[PDB]
Amino acid sequence: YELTQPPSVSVAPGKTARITCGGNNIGSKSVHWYQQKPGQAPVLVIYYDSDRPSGIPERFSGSKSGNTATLTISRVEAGDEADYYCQVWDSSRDHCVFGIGTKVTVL
Amino acid sequence: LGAAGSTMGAASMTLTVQARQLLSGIVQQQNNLLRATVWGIKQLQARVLAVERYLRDQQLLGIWGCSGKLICCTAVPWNNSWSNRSLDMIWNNMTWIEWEREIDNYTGLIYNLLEESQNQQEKNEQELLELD
Amino acid sequence: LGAAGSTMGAASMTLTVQARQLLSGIVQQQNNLLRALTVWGIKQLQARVLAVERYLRDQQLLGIWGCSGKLICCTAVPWNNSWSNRSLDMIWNNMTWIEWEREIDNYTGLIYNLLEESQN
Amino acid sequence: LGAAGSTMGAASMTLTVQARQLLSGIVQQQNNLLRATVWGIKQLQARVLAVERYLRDQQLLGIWGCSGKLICCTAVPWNNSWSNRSLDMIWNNMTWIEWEREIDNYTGLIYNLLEESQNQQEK
Amino acid sequence: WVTVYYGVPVWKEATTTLFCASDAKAYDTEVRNVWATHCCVPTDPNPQEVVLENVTENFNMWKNDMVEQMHEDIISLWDQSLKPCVKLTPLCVTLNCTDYERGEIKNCSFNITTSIRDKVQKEYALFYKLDIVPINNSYRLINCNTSVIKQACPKVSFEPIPIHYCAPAGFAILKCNDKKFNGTGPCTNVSTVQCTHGIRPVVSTQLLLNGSLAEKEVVIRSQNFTNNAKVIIVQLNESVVINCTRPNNNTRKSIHIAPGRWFYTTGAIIGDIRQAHCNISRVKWNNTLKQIATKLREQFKNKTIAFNQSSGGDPEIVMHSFNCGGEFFYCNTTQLFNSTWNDHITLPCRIKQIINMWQKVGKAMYAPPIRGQIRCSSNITGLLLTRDGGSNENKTSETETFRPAGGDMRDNWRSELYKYKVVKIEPLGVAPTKCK
Amino acid sequence: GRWFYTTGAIIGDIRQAHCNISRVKWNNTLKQIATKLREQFKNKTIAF
Amino acid sequence: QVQLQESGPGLVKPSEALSLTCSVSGVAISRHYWNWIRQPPGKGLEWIGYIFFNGNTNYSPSLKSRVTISVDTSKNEFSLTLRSVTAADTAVYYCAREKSVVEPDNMVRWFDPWGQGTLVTVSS
Ligand SMILES: *[C@@H]1O[C@H](CO)[C@@H](O[C@@H]2O[C@H](CO)[C@@H](O[C@@H]3O[C@H](CO[C@H]4O[C@H](CO[C@H]5O[C@H](CO)[C@@H](O)[C@H](O)[C@@H]5O)[C@@H](O)[C@H](O[C@H]5O[C@H](CO)[C@@H](O)[C@H](O)[C@@H]5O)[C@@H]4O)[C@@H](O)[C@H](O[C@H]4O[C@H](CO)[C@@H](O)[C@H](O)[C@@H]4O)[C@@H]3O)[C@H](O)[C@H]2NC(C)=O)[C@H](O)[C@H]1NC(C)=O
Ligand SMILES: *[C@@H]1O[C@H](CO)[C@@H](O[C@@H]2O[C@H](CO)[C@@H](O[C@@H]3O[C@H](CO[C@H]4O[C@H](CO[C@H]5O[C@H](CO)[C@@H](O)[C@H](O)[C@@H]5O)[C@@H](O)[C@H](O[C@H]5O[C@H](CO)[C@@H](O)[C@H](O)[C@@H]5O)[C@@H]4O)[C@@H](O)[C@H](O[C@H]4O[C@H](CO)[C@@H](O)[C@H](O)[C@@H]4O)[C@@H]3O)[C@H](O)[C@H]2NC(C)=O)[C@H](O)[C@H]1NC(C)=O
Ligand SMILES: *[C@@H]1O[C@H](CO)[C@@H](O[C@@H]2O[C@H](CO)[C@@H](O)[C@H](O)[C@H]2NC(C)=O)[C@H](O)[C@H]1NC(C)=O
Ligand SMILES: *[C@@H]1O[C@H](CO)[C@@H](O)[C@H](O)[C@H]1NC(C)=O
Ligand SMILES: *[C@@H]1O[C@H](CO)[C@@H](O)[C@H](O)[C@H]1NC(C)=O
Ligand SMILES: *[C@@H]1O[C@H](CO)[C@@H](O)[C@H](O)[C@H]1NC(C)=O
Ligand SMILES: *[C@@H]1O[C@H](CO)[C@@H](O)[C@H](O)[C@H]1NC(C)=O
Ligand SMILES: *[C@@H]1O[C@H](CO)[C@@H](O)[C@H](O)[C@H]1NC(C)=O
Ligand SMILES: *[C@@H]1O[C@H](CO)[C@@H](O)[C@H](O)[C@H]1NC(C)=O
Ligand SMILES: *[C@@H]1O[C@H](CO)[C@@H](O)[C@H](O)[C@H]1NC(C)=O
Ligand SMILES: *[C@@H]1O[C@H](CO)[C@@H](O)[C@H](O)[C@H]1NC(C)=O
Repeated sequence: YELTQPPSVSVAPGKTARITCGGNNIGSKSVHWYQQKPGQAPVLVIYYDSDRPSGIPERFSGSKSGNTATLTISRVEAGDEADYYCQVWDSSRDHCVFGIGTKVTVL
Repeated sequence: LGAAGSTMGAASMTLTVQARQLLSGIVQQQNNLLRATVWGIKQLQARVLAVERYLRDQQLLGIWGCSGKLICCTAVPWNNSWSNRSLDMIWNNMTWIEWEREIDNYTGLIYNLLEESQNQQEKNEQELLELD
Repeated sequence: LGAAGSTMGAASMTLTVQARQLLSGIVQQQNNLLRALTVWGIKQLQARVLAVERYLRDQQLLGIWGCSGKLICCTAVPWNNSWSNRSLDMIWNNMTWIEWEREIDNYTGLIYNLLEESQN
Repeated sequence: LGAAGSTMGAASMTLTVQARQLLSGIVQQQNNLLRATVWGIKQLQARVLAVERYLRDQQLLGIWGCSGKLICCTAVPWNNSWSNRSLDMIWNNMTWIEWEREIDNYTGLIYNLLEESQNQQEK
Repeated sequence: WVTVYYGVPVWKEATTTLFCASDAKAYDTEVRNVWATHCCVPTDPNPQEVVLENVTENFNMWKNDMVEQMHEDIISLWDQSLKPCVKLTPLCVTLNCTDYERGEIKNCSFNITTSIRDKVQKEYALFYKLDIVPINNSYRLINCNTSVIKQACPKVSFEPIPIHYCAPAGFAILKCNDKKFNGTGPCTNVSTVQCTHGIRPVVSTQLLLNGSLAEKEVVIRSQNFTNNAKVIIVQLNESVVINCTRPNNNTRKSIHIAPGRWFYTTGAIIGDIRQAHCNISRVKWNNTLKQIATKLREQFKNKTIAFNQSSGGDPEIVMHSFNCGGEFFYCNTTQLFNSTWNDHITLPCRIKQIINMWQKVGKAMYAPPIRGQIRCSSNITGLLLTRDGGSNENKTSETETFRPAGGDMRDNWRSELYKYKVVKIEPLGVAPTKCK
Repeated sequence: GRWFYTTGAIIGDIRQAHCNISRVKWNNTLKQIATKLREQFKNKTIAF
Repeated sequence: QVQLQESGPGLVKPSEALSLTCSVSGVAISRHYWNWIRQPPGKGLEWIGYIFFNGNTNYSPSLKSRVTISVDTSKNEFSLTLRSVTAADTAVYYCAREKSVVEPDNMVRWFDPWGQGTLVTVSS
């Protein structure tokens, strides 16, 4: 199993970022998200399809529909610059699948 | 046989294959070992109890529509007054034993809702669909 | 075994509950757990064995009809009005359902096998 | 309930009808209700064992993923170490009795393999 | 959303019926074994235990239903075994006893309740004095004023072969393997087993006669130490060997008492009469007490320990009753306990044949004599002690006394069931999820 | 082993056993009979 | 809740096996599944494999011919060995604690506390 994801997106400060992924049956399989700061281990941003864990700002939320999935970051801050990844678990293979990571830049 | 010192999430990842060992143990193997009113009537009574317990569990899975299922999802929503915790505390911090104890007081409510909906309201809906 | 509506539960209201099917195969377990002298012991054990046997016989019949996974099972058998009939509103609004027993015990008593044997 | 000496092919053809009679109940309808201190205990033992046999067959078939069915195609390949005979000869020269005896010593193995391979189906 | 799961690894405390599994084969046919083989399940080849990582449980040696089930099988089988044997009721007549320590063994002239012809016949038998009431020189057997005394059948052997207790499917036995568990409270290192280890069904009082040992040091367990009325069970980590004998060469005779049935008694003694003594090494016994007193003192801080003497008016409670070859030895333990600790041994015994076993009423077993002489030995592995109580001296005198007394056979069984608990498996459960 | 349990002696005077009932007026039973009296040989005087 | 601590050889040769061990100072090994994740410099994340103390183990197909995972519950730690490690296998190797919820056919798992990773350099 493989995920589709754009290499990058740029946004202005204060705007909402739309960071996306997709693939087959994304509606059937839950898609969770990670944020990676350069030099750091990735931190879970969204668990399950849209649940924000403690420590993640209220500006972060997610949604799943059809063959696509989206990470929404409102009011982007300069500190949000990171590579954002999607992850799914292929239950038919135990194939853990990561997207490439969208490089998100706040201008 | 199991672990159960593990969290619900971890323990259940293998339920597909841990189950069907526990199930098997209820009926198979012991009954080959036993092919041999002190140790008479008591063994007969033990056999009867094992059968009665077995059928109770199968009947409930059947009444709830989980026929042949190890894991089944139905139409009854979770009532948040029960274990009003985050999903993660329930699945990743608590073990199955601890969990069953916390909601032991709601077992009757959960089971009654499962019966009213699954295979009950659902089957009256199917009789209507099959009228054509 | 509340049997609410056992008499005149419309007939169709009885069917919105069907909650007494979880008693004959289950309450016996509770009775044994509460208990947990052959003069009474053999007879009581015979009663337990029979309750199980009766339960299983009904399950086996539902299996043959292809109804074992259902609480409500529509089979491909036309109702035969030569045995008994009245309008469906009377049947579904006024439950007794004993008028059917002599005839049905032979009609469906036989059809359960005929239906499955000739199903496809 | 004859054709015991017939070949496996012949006997399994329309296995279902023969099976419905065998499986109409172990005791059919509680010995068709015809039968409805030591004599008593011996009969309770006999009745309990009949119940256990019924349930064990149903449970094992359910574990293997065969339920509501009499003939099931599984995920376990045939190992020629169990038997290495032409598919045609076992089906049209051998009878079921001969066949069951031929592979009697692989029963535990085959059944164990079926439980593991059939349990590993995601579920 | 509600999701239903089956095969969930959850258990609750439960009480159920356990199976008797024998140890390999003791299927003797000349004499059948009774405690083992009789209606028992073949050995399940050594299965492995399963350790449950990090699972902690609350174990309780007291109020342990496994002890109660062992008790009931033992009592029930004892009675079932003896039931189909000859009544000695016809022997409950006046005896005229002349003797032959002095009158240890009574030589009694007996008028036979006639067994066949309903015309009088006479015979004689030797008895130990402990079976006779001196009620003008008229003697009667002791339990004829209570109930029917039955002779144990020669074809039945009450040999204490270890029995494994096995759970019925759907149930499991938890075992506490934690170190130095004191019989109560939480335990880590909990494993699940299919059956218990074999427990040798030894019946004794005032001294354990065989069993398992403590792992590192003497372990003293009690339900409550403060309450002096509780029994303190002391398990040793080293075995002390006890050697018991009856050096009296007996000639057996058979007296007809009923159509189809014979009574067995002792006809004559060959050679001189000697006491049925038991021997314990002096060194091992003193070292054993030193260790017990040390651990017991840790529990009873800063006091001198005394063991003193067994006391009561009932031999069943007062003396140990070692079962040696099928005969019952009632032994004097004074020589073992009448000492204190503040930083061979020969014991006289007597032989008794009519026993209201289990210290009950309404029944008694008669043990026929064994031909020739006998010898047996065993590993003591543990003692049963009680505390003497308080005083008006307010313990300023220390000398805390722990008497060599028991009197309740369920303690023997409890001493090897402290490691086990019965639970039931409940495969169904539910949890919130996010689906349909 | 067979003991017979019996009476030894009577202490003090010997007296007849008896049961006391007091001024019971069970006329309401008679009235129920009166209701069913019509079936029981028509309306008649009721005697015990 | 859980702090993971990485260790490793640093530089290894192109034909040598790589053996990495992570300890857990948070929770017991037996409570959760443990996972290994690889990140070559300049690349995204690649899953290596998972292990649970009861022997339930699996791997990403790309490494199956060369990889094994084991745990040791007595030291509350776990380890990864990759055989015949070459220059192409230079990467940061991460440890993480896996959480989950079990649904009938779409099991969901997450890597929630992460160690910071150890860089393994592979060269002559
Ligand atoms: C109650 O009755 C029991 C008997 O029922 C009696 O038991 C004796 O107890 C004493 C201690 O008090 C024991 O003494 C020890 O003996 C050790 C030597 O014996 C070992 O080897 C035996 C065989 O080989 C030797 O002997 C044969 C002749 O038989 C000879 O040809 C060989 O060349 C060789 O020398 C072996 O039989 C014996 O026992 C085992 O095997 C028998 C088989 O029938 C079995 O029944 C036993 O259960 C056991 O498995 C044993 O293996 C000796 O090494 C040992 O030394 C240590 O202690 C001394 C203490 O002073 C130290 O100085 C020394 O450095 C060592 O640390 C010690 O001397 C004796 O063996 C027992 N005998 C028997 C038959 O069991 C009790 O004393 C009686 N108690 C009372 C209160 O009455
Ligand atoms: C067979 O033997 C029984 C005795 O075993 C005997 O029973 C007596 O029968 C007479 C006649 O019916 C009863 O008399 C009536 O009592 C009514 C008042 O009852 C209350 O007060 C009683 C007395 O109170 C004193 O003692 C208490 C002690 O605790 C103290 O507090 C008070 O302050 C006071 O000093 C009291 O005993 C009684 O208790 C009831 O509950 C106990 C519970 O254990 C139970 O054991 C008792 O038996 C009793 O049920 C209660 O609290 C009184 O109102 C009534 O008078 C009216 O009715 C008559 C109807 O004829 C009118 O004529 C009259 O004008 C009033 O309107 C009457 O006096 C007496 O109480 C019975 N019990 C005792 C112990 O004496 C049977 O008669 C005998 N039968 C035969 C055929 O021989
Ligand atoms: C009880 O006493 C017997 C001796 O009659 C001990 O049995 C011997 O034990 C040794 C191991 O220490 C074995 O090598 C011998 O083969 C055993 N002999 C027999 C006849 O079984 C027994 O170990 C003692 N039990 C305890 C708990 O100490
Ligand atoms: C076992 O679980 C208890 C739960 O409180 C924990 O304190 C203990 O450290 C655990 N033991 C190990 C080493 O897993
Ligand atoms: C027992 O007493 C009788 C006389 O009553 C005598 O003949 C018999 O020899 C005595 N038995 C023994 C063993 O001395
Ligand atoms: C026993 O016999 C002696 C000697 O004849 C006699 O003195 C004694 O009184 C007798 N026993 C009883 C109870 O009378
Ligand atoms: C836990 O139990 C097992 C089996 O009894 C044992 O091997 C192990 O040493 C124990 N560990 C302890 C004592 O913590
Ligand atoms: C029993 O424990 C004591 C503790 O003081 C020790 O000295 C002795 O050696 C132990 N016995 C055995 C057989 O190991
Ligand atoms: C046994 O040890 C526990 C602590 O592990 C303690 O709470 C309990 O009181 C002790 N038992 C007795 C009888 O004192
Ligand atoms: C043990 O022997 C002594 C000897 O002085 C005696 O006083 C004591 O009563 C005897 N004990 C028993 C139980 O017979
Ligand atoms: C036991 O108690 C008695 C008093 O009843 C006393 O005379 C004796 O010396 C005591 N024995 C020991 C060993 O203290």
